[PDB]
Amino acid sequence: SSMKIAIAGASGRMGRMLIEAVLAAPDATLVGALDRTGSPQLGQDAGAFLGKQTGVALTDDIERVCAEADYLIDFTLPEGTLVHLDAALRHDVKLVIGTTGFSEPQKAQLRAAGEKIALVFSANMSVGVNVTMKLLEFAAKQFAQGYDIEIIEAHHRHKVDAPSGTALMMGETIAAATGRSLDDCAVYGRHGVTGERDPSTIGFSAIRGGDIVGDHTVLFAGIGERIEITHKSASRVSYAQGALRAARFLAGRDAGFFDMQDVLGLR
Amino acid sequence: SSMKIAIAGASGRMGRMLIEAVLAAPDATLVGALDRTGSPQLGQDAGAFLGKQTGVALTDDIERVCAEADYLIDFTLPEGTLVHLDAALRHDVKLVIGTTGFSQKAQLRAAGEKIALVFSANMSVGVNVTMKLLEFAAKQFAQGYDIEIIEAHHRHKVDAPSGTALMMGETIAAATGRSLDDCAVYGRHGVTGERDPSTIGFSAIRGGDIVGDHTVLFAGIGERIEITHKSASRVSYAQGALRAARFLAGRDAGFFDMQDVLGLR
Amino acid sequence: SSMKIAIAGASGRMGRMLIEAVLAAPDATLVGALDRTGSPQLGQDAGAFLGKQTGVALTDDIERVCAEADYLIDFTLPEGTLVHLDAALRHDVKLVIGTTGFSQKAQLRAAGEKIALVFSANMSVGVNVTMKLLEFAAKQFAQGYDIEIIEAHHRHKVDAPSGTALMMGETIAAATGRSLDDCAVYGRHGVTGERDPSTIGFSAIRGGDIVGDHTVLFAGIGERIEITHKSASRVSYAQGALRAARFLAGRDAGFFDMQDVLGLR
Amino acid sequence: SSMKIAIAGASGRMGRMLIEAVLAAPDATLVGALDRTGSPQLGQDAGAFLGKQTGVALTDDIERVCAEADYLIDFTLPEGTLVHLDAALRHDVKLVIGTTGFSEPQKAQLRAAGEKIALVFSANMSVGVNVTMKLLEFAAKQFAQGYDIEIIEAHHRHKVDAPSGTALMMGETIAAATGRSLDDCAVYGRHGVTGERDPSTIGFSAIRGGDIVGDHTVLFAGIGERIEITHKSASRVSYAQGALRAARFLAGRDAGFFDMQDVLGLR
Ligand SMILES: [Cl-]
Ligand SMILES: [Cl-]
Ligand SMILES: [Cl-]
Ligand SMILES: [Cl-]
Ligand code: NA
Ligand code: NA
Ligand code: NA
Ligand code: NA
Ligand code: NA
Ligand code: NA
Repeated sequence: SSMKIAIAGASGRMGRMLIEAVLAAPDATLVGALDRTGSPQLGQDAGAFLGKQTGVALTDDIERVCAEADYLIDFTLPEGTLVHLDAALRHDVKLVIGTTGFSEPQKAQLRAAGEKIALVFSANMSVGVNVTMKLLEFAAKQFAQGYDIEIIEAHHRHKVDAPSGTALMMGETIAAATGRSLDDCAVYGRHGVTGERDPSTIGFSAIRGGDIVGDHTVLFAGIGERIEITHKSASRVSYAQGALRAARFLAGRDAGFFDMQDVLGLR
Repeated sequence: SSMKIAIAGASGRMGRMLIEAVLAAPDATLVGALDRTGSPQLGQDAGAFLGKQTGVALTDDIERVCAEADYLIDFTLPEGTLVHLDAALRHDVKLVIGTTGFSQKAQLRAAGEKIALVFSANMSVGVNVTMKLLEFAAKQFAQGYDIEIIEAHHRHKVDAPSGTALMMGETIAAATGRSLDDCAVYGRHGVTGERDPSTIGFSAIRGGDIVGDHTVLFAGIGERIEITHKSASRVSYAQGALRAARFLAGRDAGFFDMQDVLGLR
Repeated sequence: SSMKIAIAGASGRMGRMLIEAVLAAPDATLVGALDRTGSPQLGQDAGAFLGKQTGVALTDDIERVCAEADYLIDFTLPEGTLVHLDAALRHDVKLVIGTTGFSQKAQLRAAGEKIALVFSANMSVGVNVTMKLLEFAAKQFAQGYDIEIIEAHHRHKVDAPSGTALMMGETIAAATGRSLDDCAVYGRHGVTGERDPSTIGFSAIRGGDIVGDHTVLFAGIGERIEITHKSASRVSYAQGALRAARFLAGRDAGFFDMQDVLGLR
Repeated sequence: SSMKIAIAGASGRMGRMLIEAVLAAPDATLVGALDRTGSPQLGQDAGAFLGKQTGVALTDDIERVCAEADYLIDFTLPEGTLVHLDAALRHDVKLVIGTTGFSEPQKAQLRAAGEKIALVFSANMSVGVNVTMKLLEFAAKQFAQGYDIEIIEAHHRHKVDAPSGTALMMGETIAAATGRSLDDCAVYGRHGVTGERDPSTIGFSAIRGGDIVGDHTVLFAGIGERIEITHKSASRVSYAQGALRAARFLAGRDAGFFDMQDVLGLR
């Protein structure tokens, strides 16, 4: 019953989180750990960073790892993942792709791959965030009248874009729940004489500082009451957890392109 | 076409909020303002406290009010409310009852044979909707999330945790066919050890004049999801009462609660 | 020995809260309840709305009230308040003024030559104390902490950020000899780039009937420290007014604010 | 002007955070990295976990590291730290000790050491927490009447003790600010008919779940208003930051036993 899993970018912060997750999962075993060709770390035990001698040495031999693994979990770089994709296809590996920054042709390449292998690709592998979108969708219909909708988001001192993509996705989900679009009703920050708030407005506030990983709150502010739905990310560790649920979903599947909506039965 | 609404206990704190909500609702008109025989406000314009003139004078005349109104919204006392019910029964009034609570509940379910009424102890849109949000969230986070319910109330609240927090617990427990009696931990203290993943832990904060905050925390590996309801005051029940009246506009007779009102059951 | 206190605008929302606070304070006694000539409540017991009998009947008689009271607490309108001030000047009343605001401030600083009075737009213990907490925190977190001020108010609030949030910013800026005009960023949106460590960023949330929440976040590497003030209603100003009266008990004449009252400057 | 710093337990999670902090600090250089004798990791570059070849190899030679370093930062184990202490004394090293679980004789050993070397020892190296205690002290005097004081604390699913030591320290600080003691006024959790709240009570609530590192809130609940002072720890990274401020304080000191109150000028 036990998933034979390889992890890509095994020396990276994400790869290390994925390794600790695989080791801890009772229904998975770590059988491969890849790092780039020429990495100083090649030859080290995958678990050396933690307490453990896993007996799995970091290697750059993509072919052997794909031969020996049934699953590869990959949160690295688009061109790196595409190299892994070709091996995954020839070796019939089930693939969980948490990498980001693909072009449209590359994304379509991943879908095409889904005709031959089973894979999950998602921009957000978090159980929490994906469920929160569905919660927001129900809340936006139930609170469609009498509630002013505000989206408040906090991230670290280096985030260059306001509001975050997650906040924007949340806004779109909320707008669509009543057949609207965001750019009709979105207000981004407020300064000066902003006047009476229009009841249809979706107001965004973007807080920035420290090393905050990402907090997102949707506030439904009514007359005499408030309802808040908040997601707090403490670290990329939550992506490792969703990646394993993705692997468990893929265990039942022969071929197909899937996202986290499929994995979580949300769609 | 606008709902012709009367308000009971009209010079009281809750009555005033109801009057405010009826005037502000663009589909409701105030036609009656009922108060006790012993009220010092009889004869005054229902809106005077707002500096408005409504054409509606506070009266103790239960009969005239019920004859003249299509709806009566009543958040008063059981005795006065049951007197109001008999008059509603005779005049075919759609009744919205925010009173709490009495044995007595039987008589007003029995009234639903002849008139349309809504009764609920919690007439807030927010709390009722939140209950259904928890049901979905409990199923979706059934694995990997430690569930904690945190509730805050005023310095005079005698019971912990709140009945609302308990309802949240039961809803959550039930969403996976469970009972709260199997998994509840209330106000932990001392050496409690490794938290069991199935536990629902309750925390009860007491102080000041906090009207009532309720948070359900789903605490997972690397992340947390929180669903919070904050009550600022009884004004939210006045908003819910108006939705109750709107629902009742379509109904001939029957006993209903906020679930029916909001289309949730 | 208990403070002999009169309340202005006694049948209004704020007047009622003041009456409540005076009765509840174990060192204060209600001796006067003043209202407008045009009030429909004259003659009624000041406590009737509470189901209490105080021995104090609502009157428009400014002269008698000031003659009979040692203190007058007044949160009404400038015109009525300035009429109240002249009577306080003639009867040596200790005046607590929550009214806002008028040009007019000059006359009531000038009144401090002859009587003892407190004037403040923000009569809350919590907000004034929080201001001094921020001063200490800004100095201690002067290096390594990004400072963000987050404020929430109701759907009708026209200005952003709130004046309170601005005062918090200025206090923080000043704690390191700085100006807010040098470092403030209000409502960021779009590509804003690397946050400058000196920036004080303001966020303004608007919706519902939120009375006013203000949070100062100190966001550091691995940790955050938050200092938050939440106003539920004007009842907190009634509490502050009573502390103002207590402070005034010791004073012969003089113009004072909440800083003096709470011993903060 | 640049502090020559060695880090103990260089393969541990804390040691790794301390290494990244030293590397990033503009006024410090990493000159030594210690790990236990027999560690598999001996010989590796201290920065291999990050992107960087620091040229500092992990070693178990305590003598050489203390000879070459001016500062040693040590968040390891009490018996390990005591071995380091003796080297620190013979080599005149400035010591920052973040280790915990010492006995009273051992603590007194650290103080005695302070006659010969300059050192910082503290149970909490966080700037945030230490400043928060002082904030709480001022707030407790200002809010001494009319405010119900509640302490709410959240930690991970494995914390066995409720409330946390930090919460208890917060309670004691608050009680002392009006000449009281905690065990006279503390109420720990609430269940059942608890009755009218006594205005002097300090009520504690302990929330448990997930991997929450530690949130602490003091609530001053008044009539018509609330004042909250909250400290959120995201990770042990904040201890690394306070350890460096400790090193900077120690740069000016020849000998002496110091804690974070000294380091931050709070006392
Ligand atoms: Cl707006
Ligand atoms: Cl009535
Ligand atoms: Cl008046
Ligand atoms: Cl208690
Ligand atoms: Na495993
Ligand atoms: Na209306
Ligand atoms: Na359940
Ligand atoms: Na009194
Ligand atoms: Na400053
Ligand atoms: Na450095």
